[PDB]
Amino acid sequence: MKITKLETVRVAERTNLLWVLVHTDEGITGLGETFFGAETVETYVHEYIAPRVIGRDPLQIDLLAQDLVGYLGFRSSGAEVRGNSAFDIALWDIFGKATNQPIAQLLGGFSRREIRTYNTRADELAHSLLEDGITAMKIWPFDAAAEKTRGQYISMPDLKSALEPFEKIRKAVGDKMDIMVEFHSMWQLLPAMQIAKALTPYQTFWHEDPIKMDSLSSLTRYAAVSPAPISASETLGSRWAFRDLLETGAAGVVMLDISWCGGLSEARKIASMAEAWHLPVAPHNCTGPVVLCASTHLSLNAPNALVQESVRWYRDLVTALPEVKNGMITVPPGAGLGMELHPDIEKTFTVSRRFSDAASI
Amino acid sequence: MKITKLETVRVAERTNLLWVLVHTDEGITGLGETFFGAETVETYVHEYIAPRVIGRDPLQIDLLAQDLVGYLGFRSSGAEVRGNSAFDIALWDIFGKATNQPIAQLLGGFSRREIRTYNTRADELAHSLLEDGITAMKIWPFDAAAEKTRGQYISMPDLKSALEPFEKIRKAVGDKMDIMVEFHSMWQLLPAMQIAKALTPYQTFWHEDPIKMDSLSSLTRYAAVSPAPISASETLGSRWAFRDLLETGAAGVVMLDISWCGGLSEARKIASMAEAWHLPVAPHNCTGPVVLCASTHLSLNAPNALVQESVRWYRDLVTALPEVKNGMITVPPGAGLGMELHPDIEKTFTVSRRFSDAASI
Amino acid sequence: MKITKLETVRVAERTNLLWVLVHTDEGITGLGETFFGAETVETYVHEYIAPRVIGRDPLQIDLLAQDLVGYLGFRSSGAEVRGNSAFDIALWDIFGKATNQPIAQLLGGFSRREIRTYNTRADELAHSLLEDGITAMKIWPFDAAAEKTRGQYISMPDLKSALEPFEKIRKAVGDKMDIMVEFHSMWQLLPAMQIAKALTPYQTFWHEDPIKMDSLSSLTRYAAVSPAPISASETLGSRWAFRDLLETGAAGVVMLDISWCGGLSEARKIASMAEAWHLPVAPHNCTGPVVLCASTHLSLNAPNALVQESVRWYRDLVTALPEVKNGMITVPPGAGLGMELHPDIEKTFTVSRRFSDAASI
Amino acid sequence: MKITKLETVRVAERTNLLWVLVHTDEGITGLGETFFGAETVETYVHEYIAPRVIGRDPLQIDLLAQDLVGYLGFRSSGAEVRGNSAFDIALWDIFGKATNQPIAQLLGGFSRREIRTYNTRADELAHSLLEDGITAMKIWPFDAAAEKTRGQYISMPDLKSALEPFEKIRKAVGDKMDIMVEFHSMWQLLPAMQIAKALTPYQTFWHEDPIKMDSLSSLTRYAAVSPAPISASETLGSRWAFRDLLETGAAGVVMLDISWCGGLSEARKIASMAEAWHLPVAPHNCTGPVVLCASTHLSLNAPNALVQESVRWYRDLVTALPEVKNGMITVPPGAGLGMELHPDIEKTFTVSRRFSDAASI
Ligand SMILES: [Cl-]
Ligand SMILES: [Cl-]
Ligand SMILES: [Cl-]
Ligand SMILES: [Cl-]
Repeated sequence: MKITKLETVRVAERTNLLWVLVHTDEGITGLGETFFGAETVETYVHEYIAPRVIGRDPLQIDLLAQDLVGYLGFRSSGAEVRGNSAFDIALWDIFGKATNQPIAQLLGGFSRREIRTYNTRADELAHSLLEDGITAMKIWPFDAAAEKTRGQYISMPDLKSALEPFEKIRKAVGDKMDIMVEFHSMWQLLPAMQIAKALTPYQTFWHEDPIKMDSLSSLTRYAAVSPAPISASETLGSRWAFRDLLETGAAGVVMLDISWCGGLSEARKIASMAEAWHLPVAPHNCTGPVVLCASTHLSLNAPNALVQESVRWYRDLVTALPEVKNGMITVPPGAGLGMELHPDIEKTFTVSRRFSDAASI
Repeated sequence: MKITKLETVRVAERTNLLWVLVHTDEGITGLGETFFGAETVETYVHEYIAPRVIGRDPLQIDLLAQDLVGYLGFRSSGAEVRGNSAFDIALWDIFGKATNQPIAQLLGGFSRREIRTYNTRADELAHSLLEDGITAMKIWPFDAAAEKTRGQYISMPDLKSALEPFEKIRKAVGDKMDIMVEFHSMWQLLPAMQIAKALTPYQTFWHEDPIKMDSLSSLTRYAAVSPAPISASETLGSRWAFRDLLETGAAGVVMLDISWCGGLSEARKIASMAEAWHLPVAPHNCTGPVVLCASTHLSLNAPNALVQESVRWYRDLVTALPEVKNGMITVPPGAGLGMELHPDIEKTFTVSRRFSDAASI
Repeated sequence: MKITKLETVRVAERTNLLWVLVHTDEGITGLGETFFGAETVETYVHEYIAPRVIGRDPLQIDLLAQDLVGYLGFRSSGAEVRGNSAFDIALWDIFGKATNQPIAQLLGGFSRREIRTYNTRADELAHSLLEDGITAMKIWPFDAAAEKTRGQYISMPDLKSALEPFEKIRKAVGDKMDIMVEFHSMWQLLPAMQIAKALTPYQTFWHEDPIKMDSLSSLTRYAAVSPAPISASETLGSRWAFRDLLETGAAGVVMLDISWCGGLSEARKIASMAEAWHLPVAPHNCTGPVVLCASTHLSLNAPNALVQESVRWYRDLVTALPEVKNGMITVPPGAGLGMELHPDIEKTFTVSRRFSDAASI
Repeated sequence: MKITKLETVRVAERTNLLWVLVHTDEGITGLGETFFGAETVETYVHEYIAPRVIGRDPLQIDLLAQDLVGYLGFRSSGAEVRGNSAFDIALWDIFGKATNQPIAQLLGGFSRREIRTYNTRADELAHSLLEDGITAMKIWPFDAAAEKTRGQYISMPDLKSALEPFEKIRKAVGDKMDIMVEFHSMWQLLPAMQIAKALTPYQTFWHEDPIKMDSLSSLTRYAAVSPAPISASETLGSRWAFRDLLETGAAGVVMLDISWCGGLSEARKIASMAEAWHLPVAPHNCTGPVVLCASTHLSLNAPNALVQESVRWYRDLVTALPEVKNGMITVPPGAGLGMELHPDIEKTFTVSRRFSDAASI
C-alpha cells in the first residue's frame, strides 16, 4: 500500500492539540497526535513531511523515521520532531490495522495486560486517590517560587511553604502513597540542589526535570545530593539524547513523551536501551487521548515500563479510551491504537482540517 | 519604546528564506532573517513570539532572548529557535538604529575593520579564487558517496574518486590555498574515520560536521584519528550545546549560524566561551544577505573570529551589502545592520507578508 | 574619537582607592576605579597602559582589553590586571556617554530594573537588616582563629566559639535570613573541611573562598563535604581562571570583582559562561563607589546575577550613587556609569593626581 | 640580625631591570633582581614589602616568603610576585654571606660543579656555537607570523618560510645541535598544533610556551600531537601553578624564572617536585646578571637541572659574573651570589635609587 494524503485536524476549544491522519490507497487511515504549537507543527506537516511521504509505503516504519530526521532541529522536542512523532504514531496505527493486531503486540507482545497508573487540598486528594486504588501522585508545588526569581533563588520561608503539601500528604496517608515531584525544568542548579536536600524527610519517589535538560552533565551535581532518583525527561528527543542522559551516570527514571521524542519508533528503542542500564521507563501523558493510548500500548509491551501516567472531554474526541480500573490502566480493544476520531467531532468542537495530496505537494 | 507589530516576509523565488521585521512605536523597524522551513518558522513567529513580545521594550535584548526559550525545542536548531534567532537579529538592528551605532560596535567594538573570507573544475576554481585574493575554499566531494549508502559505508574506489579534487587543487596551486572539507553530517562514525585518515596527504584545514552532531561524545573517536581539526557545528543551538561540544575535549573550529543558534545574543556568548578554550569561531553564511551581514558584524567584533564565509540577487532583496575586496569582507556603513529590505522588492519578487499586532494576538 | 590623556587620582584619606580617568579629543572623559596597591597600580597605568593607549580609539573596547594582556601577570588579580580593569571600566563609561546609554543597556539591556542586595552583635544586626528589607548577610567569624595558626588548625573550642554568631542569628530571626560565610582564603584544606562540616546545622547560604584559590582542583575535596555551595572567587582574574574553576565540577556561586578580574569586559563574559553551567554570578563590592556602581550595571544586565553586595563618605567622592530601597539596589540615572568624580573633592580630601599624554609617553 | 633598609636601583640605559638591596643592622647587604615593569615593581617594593619586612629577621626565609604572598596577585608572574622574588633572592644572598657559603651550598650542595649552557644566519650561528662547545640553541622564527594574525592563523606559505632556519641548521651541522623552539605564548591552540606537526622532520628538542599558559588543561591537546616535549613556563608563578602544570599529564621540561616565580624559595621547591614526576628543570635567564647568577646556583644544586640558559655590559653592572668555558657555565666564587653591584655603576650608567627605612614606612 501507499500513502495518498496527509490530513491535519485542530479544534479551537483545545488549542495545544494536533491530530495527523495518514490516508492510504487501501482505505486504511492511521491516527497520530502531538501537543504544543499545533499551528506550527501543522504547517511543518504539510511543508516538510507531505512532499517526502506521499506515494511511500507506510509499512517501512523505521525507514520513514530515518527519512524525516532533519538537517536542523534533530535531537530535540522542537516542532519538526513533534510533527515527525505524530506521523510515526499514525504509521503504527496503520501497521496494526493492516495486521489486525494491537500496537502492543507489534512492539513485541503484551508483557502485561494492565499497568499501574499515577495521577497529577493535597491530603484530601491523597485519600481519594488511595480509595480508588491509585498509590502514586505527582505534584509541583515549587513552580510558583521558581517564577518569582526565574529559578535562581528560593528563600527559606518560600521553601518551607512549598514543603507543606508533603507534610499534609504524609500526615493523612503516611507511607501508602508514592509522591513524585515535578519541577518543570524551572530551576538553576544551586536552588535545585537546595530544594532536593530539603525534600529528604518526605521520602519522595522521584524528582522530575529538576533543572533544564540542555547540558546533561550538570545532572551529576544534582544526583550527588538528591534523596530521590532523577526523572528525566519528557523534554528530550531521540535515542541520542537518551544515550547522553544514560552516559552521565546520573540517570534514574527514564521519562519520554512519544509525541515529543520521535514517536513509538524512537520510544521503543529508548526503553530497551534504558533496560540495559537497569532503569525503568515512564511514558508521559495528560495531553491528548491518542498519546495516552499509544503510550499505554508501549507500557504494556516494555518489560521495564514502571507506571503509565493518566488524567484523573477525551470521550468526545475519540471513539474509545484506555480504561482505568482499581488504579491500573489498559488499552482499548482492537487493531492499531484501538481508537479513531469520533464521528460527531465537528458538532461538539470547532474543527479545522488541512489536506496534502499528490496534487498539492 | 515598545514593539507594536511583527511582520514576516517571504518570496516565492527563494522558498528557504524568511524575514522578520519588528516595528516599534518610535518608527524604528528592525530586520532579522533565518533560513529553512520558512512557512513553519513564520507560523511560529505569529503563534508564539507575537503574543509574548507585542508591547514589550525591544532594548531588553538579553531578557527577551530568555523569555522566548521554549519548554520544548530548546538547545536545537529547530523551527522555534530559528524564529527566535531571526527576532533577536532584528532586536540588534533596532538597538543599533536607536543608538546610531553599527551592530559590531554594540557587541564591544570593531576589533578589526575587515576579515578574511572563504568561498564554497576544482583546480580552475582554486586559481580563480587566489587571483581574487581568496586563500581558502570549502568543498564537499563525499556527499554523493554518502547518499549511496546513507553514510554507513564508502568503497575504496569511491573514496579514491572523492579524493581527486584535492589532488587537482594541490597540483594547481600547491600550499597557497587552505582547503576546508564539509561533510554535512552525512556519515556514521567508522566511514567518517576512514575518510579522515585518507585525507591526510592533502593537508586539509578543517573537517566540518564529519558525523551527526547529536551525541557529541562520539567526536573524541574522530579527533583521535583526524589529520585536521573538527569544525562544528552550524547545526547546534544555544550556548549549552556549545558547552557540551567544548567539554568533549575534541572541539576545533567553533562554527555557528546566528539564525540557527539563538541569534547574535547566543552567538556572541558562544564566541567568548570558545576563546576561553583558545579556539576560533567561524560564523556560517551563504544563506541570506541579512545573515551574511549580521555575521560579518560579529566577525569584526569577536577577537577570535577566524574567517567569515561568503558567497562568490542579494542586491535586489536589500538596500546595501557587505563588501568583499581582495579576499576581505566588511560591513556596509550605518547604524544597526546597515541595510534594510529593498524598496523595489515587490516588483522583482513574488512577496507574501503577514502581520501580528495588539489586535490580532 | 581618540584617547588624549590618562589621569590617575588618589586620596590620602582612603589609601586603597585609585581612580583612572580617560580623556578624549571629544571632551568625553571616562571614569574607572580599582582597589588595593593604589600607588603600584598608578605607576603601572602610566608606565604600561599610557604609551599603549594614547592616540587609540576608546570604542574598540574588546581590542584594547586584548592589547593590554601582559606577557607576565595575566590570569591573576595582580597590579597589572587591576590597572587594566580600572581602565576598562572607564572605556565603558565613555561608550555610554558617546551613545547616551547606561552601561547596563550597552551590556545587552536591563534584564531587571533593580536587584536584591546583601550587607556584610550579630542577632541585632540581623533584626535591623530584615526591618530594612535586607534578607542576606555575610560574616567572617573564623578569621581570628585562622590568623592564630596561619590556617593550618582550629581547636574544637575555637571552632565552637566561632559558631556562636550563627546560633545567635538563627535564635533571633530563624530562617528569614540567608547567612553567607566568608573565609578570605585563610585556611588550608583540612581545617576548611572541618569547619564546613561543623556549619551544617546552621543552613548557611554559601561558603566563600574557603581555601586559597591557587590550585583549583583542591576544591573538589571541599565540595564533597561542604553543606553549602562554594562561592569563588573575587581573587581570580580573567575568563581563563573561571574556565578552570568551572571545569573542576565544584563551582557554585561565581564571584568576581570587576576591578580585579579584567574589567566589565572580562566580567560580562565570565557571567555568560557561568550561565552555561547553570550557576549564578555575584559581583563583589564594598570597595569604592565606582566599582559598586559598575557592578550594579552588570547585575541589572546579567540574567544570572543573583545578588549585588553593598555597603550598609561615598557621597563626597562622586556626584551620584546607586540607590538602595527596601533591600534592592539600582543604578543612578544617566549615560555611562551615571556618575563622575565630585567637583568638591579637593576640598574634602587630600588629592594627588598624575597625568600622561602624547608628550610624556 | 634585622633588616634595616630596602633599597631599589634602576638604570636609565636598561629600563626593564630592577635591583633590590636588603640592608641589615650587621652591615650585610643582600642583592636581588627582577625584570619587566621596573618602575611598577619598585613602587610595590616600597609600598608593600618595606612596611612588612623592616625590623624582621632576614634568615627566616621561608617565613618571609609566606608573609609576602598577597590576597590578590598570587600564583602569577605579576608585579607583586616579581617584587617578592627579587627580595627573596636578596635574602639568599644575605644567608650566604652570613654563613660564608655559596647559595648552591645552602640549597643542599653542589650536585655538579658546572652545567651545560644554551644560547638564544642560523646555519652560521650553529657552526659558531658548536666550535665554542655549545650544543643547544633556542630560536623563535614563528613570532613574526603570530603578530600578523594575533596567533589565530598561519598560512602554509608563512609556515614553510618559518621552517627554513631549521632546514639551514640541519644542513649545516646535522644532528650535532639540539634545537629548542620558543613560541612566546603567541599562538592559539589550533595553529600551535599545526606548527607542532610541521616541525616533526626537524627533530626539535622542546617546544616552549606554544600557547598562553592561562588554562593549562589545554596543553593535553597540544601534547597529543607535538613531536617534542612541552617546555613550560617562565610565565608561571608559585609551586601551585606548577602543581597544576604537572597534574595535566602533559608537562615536559619545567621552565621557571626565579625572579618571576616567587624567588629561589619557590624555585627550589618547584624543581624538587618536578623530579618526583621524572622531569627536568631549566631556569630562565638572558635578563639581568643577578638572575643569571642565582639561576646558575640553582642549576648546580638541583639534581634534575638539565641546562642553564645564558647570553652569548653585564660586566659594568656587577663585580663578578658566572663563567662559561667550553659550553659549560659555573658560578663566580664566594659567599652568597658571589657578586655585588659594581662600585663604578653611577659613572657608567644613569642611576636612580630609592630607600625605605623605619622612619619612612
Ligand atoms: Cl548508570
Ligand atoms: Cl579542549
Ligand atoms: Cl558543574
Ligand atoms: Cl606526567
